[PDB]
Parts: sequence; structure tokens; C-alpha cells
Amino acid sequence: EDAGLIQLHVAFINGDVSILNWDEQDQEFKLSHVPVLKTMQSGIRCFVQVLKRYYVVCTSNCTLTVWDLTNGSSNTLELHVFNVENDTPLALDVFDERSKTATVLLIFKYSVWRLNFLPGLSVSLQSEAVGSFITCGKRSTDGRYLLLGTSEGLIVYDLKISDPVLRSNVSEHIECVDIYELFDPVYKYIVLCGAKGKQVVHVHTLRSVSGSNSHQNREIAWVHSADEISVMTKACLEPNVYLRSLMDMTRERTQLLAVDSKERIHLIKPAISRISEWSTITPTHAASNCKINAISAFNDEQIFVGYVDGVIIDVIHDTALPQQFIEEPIDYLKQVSPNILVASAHSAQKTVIFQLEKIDPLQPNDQWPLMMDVSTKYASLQEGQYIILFSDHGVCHLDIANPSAFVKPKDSEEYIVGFDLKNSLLFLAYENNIIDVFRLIFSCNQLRYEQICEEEIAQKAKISYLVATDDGTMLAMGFENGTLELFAVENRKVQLIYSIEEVHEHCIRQLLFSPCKLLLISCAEQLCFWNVTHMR
Amino acid sequence: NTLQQLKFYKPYICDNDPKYERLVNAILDFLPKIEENLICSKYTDLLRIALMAEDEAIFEEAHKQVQRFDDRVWFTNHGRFHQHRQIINLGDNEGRHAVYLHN
Repeated sequence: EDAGLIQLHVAFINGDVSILNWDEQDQEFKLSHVPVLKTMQSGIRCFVQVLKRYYVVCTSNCTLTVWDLTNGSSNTLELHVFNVENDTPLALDVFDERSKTATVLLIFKYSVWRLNFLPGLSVSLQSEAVGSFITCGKRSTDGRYLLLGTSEGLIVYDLKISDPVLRSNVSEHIECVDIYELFDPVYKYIVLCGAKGKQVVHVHTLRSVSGSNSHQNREIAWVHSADEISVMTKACLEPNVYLRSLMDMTRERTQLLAVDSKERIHLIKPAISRISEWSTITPTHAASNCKINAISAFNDEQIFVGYVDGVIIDVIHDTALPQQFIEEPIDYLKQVSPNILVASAHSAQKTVIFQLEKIDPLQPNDQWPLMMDVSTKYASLQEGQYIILFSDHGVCHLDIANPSAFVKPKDSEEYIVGFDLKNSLLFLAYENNIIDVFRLIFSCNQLRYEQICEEEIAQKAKISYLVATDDGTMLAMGFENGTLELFAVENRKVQLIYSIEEVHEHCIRQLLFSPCKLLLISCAEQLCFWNVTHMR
Repeated sequence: NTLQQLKFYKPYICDNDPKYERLVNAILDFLPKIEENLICSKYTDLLRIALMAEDEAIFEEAHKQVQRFDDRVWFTNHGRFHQHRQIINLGDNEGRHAVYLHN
């Protein structure tokens, strides 16, 4: 208030590259006399300092400039900006305030700038390491603690004054669209609620024994074994067993974790892969040229597979490296057979023979991407065009492949499907609101009024899988872009549980089960607790 | 989606005991906590997650329904400290701008 001493005025800048002030103390606007002065060019984020004589101005060039209200217009202090190079092209971030009459607040990208009287360069703080920065929060009555973060589609961070501690937690995840976020004062009693991009609301209580749950848990893997459930998480191995709350924390900073068939530990290290009985010095050898994204292990001890950033694929304890002749690999898989088929980005399937070749693994069928499954004797190739079946001549080596069932489906084809066990039939289901069960034969698109096969009431994009099950019908799975449902071959029946809570399912959507032995069922997204569910 | 429900819950406790009373007082929790979904298609989670904090014999009385044949649901979904939540937002719908009232 520059008039009475009542109320806070409003001011902004039009496309006239001049400052515009509005004086409102009661009801309707006044605009007394002249603006008394203008502002050179235009900025983006502008606000008043602790003194009414000075106005901080921020432009789209991410620079710090100031035009004084009194004592001339443009004076000084364009000097010493920390970083002029943005991670992604944008404007300057939102300027903030403090409860102090001197110290002020600012945030720029991944860093937080706390400022003070005198030209600047006072306090610079960062909570921790990590997309583009858009949305940000703020607090007032709560003690002026600053809500912030790099991107944080999960676990938005809060910063307490002068201390690097996180008292806030997000179990609801979040999506990212708009900039709106804020927390209620709470009028006395304490608890918090806020809204964000997903158009939802988080409710949280800061009371707890320990924080720092951020980087410990993101995805979830599982130990392959027989009738034994052991789950793993981010930061490599965290021991977990049936009906036990015991948890240990050790971080070697793994990228993506896979598990062998036995108790042997298979893991990944930045820019290398490691295979060991237990992990101490973790011995290994690799000819790999660059960093590997993910690495996995078979059941049997024969060779290994994985997709690297480059041609070379490393193995351990075994000789006879793969033949390659492919740009970069995409989809891998596990087989107990000596021969292993591997999908590729060039969409040319590769035949890997153990400890020998005597064949040329060149099969450039189509330029449409391949993704494949297998039933028993037949290799099932699902392309971006049609689905073709191969007949294996032998488990030792694969030379010729006899075509059996190939057909061109309806427009807007389905991404990926799945098959049952101890059945080996033909199944083709359209992606939107319909699923059909067929017979092997040559090809059958016919259904008509003969019989009614299941139903699809939900799934549209990214249909996932399905598998053999107990007596009644068959089960389908996956949380991606929807939920999983249950239906009957000749009839309609009840369907299973919801996607647990959060959206954006983790990279591996596979469900943990034994087909005829099924008891426990484990499903989770990010921060979810023990997944154990059984039947009596 | 509730106050009416909720509004029922003040008067209609007319004759009951702490069993039923805290049962509702609890169930008040689900009311935010419950999620809007495919409606009743996926009715399934609600039943078993009513047992998260259990003063209730309800699901034990549901033993005459929840277990029936292969037609409706089978015994699954156990939980007992699973799925977290205590989440108050049931809407999936669109929005642009939002903020709290100062009062």
C-alpha cells in the first residue's frame, strides 16, 4: 500500500512494453493521475522486493535485471548470473518471498537461490538430485517451507528452512500437466492437503520415524524359484521373504535388476554387467563397448542375453560369443532350449545356437517390428503386420522354418497378445473392446452366432498378456493403460482386482504365479507394500 | 457421492453399540478412501480392504456370499497392510486450475 499506509494493490506489464499499476483500496479501480514512470522492454516474472522503491524483473532470457522505481530507472547490477544455459528451453521460474523483512526467496530450475539485501550471491541450496521444471508449491503459515523439486512424477519434495530434510511423502504418485500446487494453512492443527497436475489431491501427515524413501524404491523385481516368493527393489538386493518384515538397505546404484533361476545373484553396474555367487568383489569380464541398459539371466547355465547400447553382448563362464550382425537389440527372452530366438530393432529375428553356429543368422523378413512368444513346438512371431508361426526342426540348431498360420488382421492392429499352457491354440484379439478365441487349423476369423467368446469392457490401448490358470476359463493381466479382467470361454463371469493404486505401471508388467500351483499373487506399482494374497 | 450417505449416518445410528458405531466411524474412512472406477465392475477390493483396520465382523458374515462357486469372486485380495492409500480423491475427471480457500 503506497497510498493509505488497508489492502494490497495489483500491477502488471502489457504488450506496450510499459509498466501498468492499479490502485484499489475499496471496491472499484481508481487509477490516480499518472503512472509516474515506465519500464524498459518487458520481462516475464516481476515482483516487489522488501523495499517498495525496487522491483525485481526477470525476462525470458533467464537473466537478472532491475529497473528502479525511484532514483532514475535503469541503474546497475546486471552482473554475475550463475548459469545462462538451460537444460530445456523455457522462461525464468517463479520468484518467491519469505517471512523475513530482509531475506527473500527465489528458485531456478534444479537449484534454489535464497537472496538478501545488497547486490546478491548469498545463499544457494539444493535438496538432492533428480524432465522440465514447470510446477512448484509454496507455504506461508506453515513456517514458510518451500515445496520444490526437479521433476518428481513421484514423491514431491519439501524443503525446510536451512535444513536438508524431507518430512513429506507421496504415495499417490502424480502426473505432470499444469503449474498449480499449494498447501492449506491448517488453522492451528497440523496435516497437509494439496492439488497437482493429475487433477487429484494428496493428504499427508509429517509425523514419522524416518524419511528418505525416495530413491530406495522405484520398480520391483522378483527372485525366480520353485514355490518360493522373494521380491527385490531399487538399489539392488533388499532381502525379503514370506511373512517377514525384515528389510536391509544397500545401494550399488543398479539400473535394472534381473534374477537367475538359482540363488546365484545376477546384477548390473554402471557401464558393465556382473554375475556372481554372492557379491563381494563381483568378478566379471566383458567385451562390451558402452554402457548396458539392461541385462538378464537364463534358467540353464548356457550363455546369456541382453540388450546393450551397442553391438557387443557379453557372457560369462561360456565361450563362443554370439554372431551379432545387428544394429541394436530390443526384445529378449528366456528358453530352456539350446537355441534362443532374439528380436531386433531392425525387426530381423536372430537364431542363437549354443557353443556353435554352422548356419547364418540372417533373416530380414519385414521392417515392421517383431515381438514373439512361444507355446510348445511352435515359435510365435507377432509383427506389425501379421502373425507367423515357425516349426522348429531341432532344439540343437534351427535352419529351416515351415510356415503354418499367417493372416492379416483388422486395421489398428493389437500390439501384443499371449497364449495359455498345455493347450497351444490360436488366439487373436483386437485392441479395442473385443477379444476373440480361435482354433489353430490354418486361419479362422469366423465367430458369428455359433459361440460367444469372452468380452472386453475396458482395455483399449496396450493390451498385454494372458496365461493358463485353474479349472475355470483363463486369466489375462497387466496394469498398463487400464486394468486386468477375467472372462469365460463360452460364457461371462466375474473379473479380478483393480490395478493396485497408482497408474504408470513399472517396466515389467509380468505377474508372479505358478500355473497349476497358483496360490500367491503379487502386484504393485511404486511404493506399494507387501503384495501377498492367497486362497484357502 | 456421499454427504447424503454421510448425512444418513448421523441420525440412523439410533439403536447400536460401539461395535456398529465405530464400524461406521471407521467406514467413514473408506468414503474418501474409496476410488471411483469402473463402477461395481471392479467391486472386488472394497470387501477385503474393509478389513484393513478390523473391528468388523462384516466380511465374516460375507462368508455366505464372497466364496460362491466360480461365478462370482473367489478367495483372494487378502491385503492386511497392502495397497496403502487412505486417499480422499475419487475423481478421474479433467481440470485446469485449482486452489484452497484461505478460511
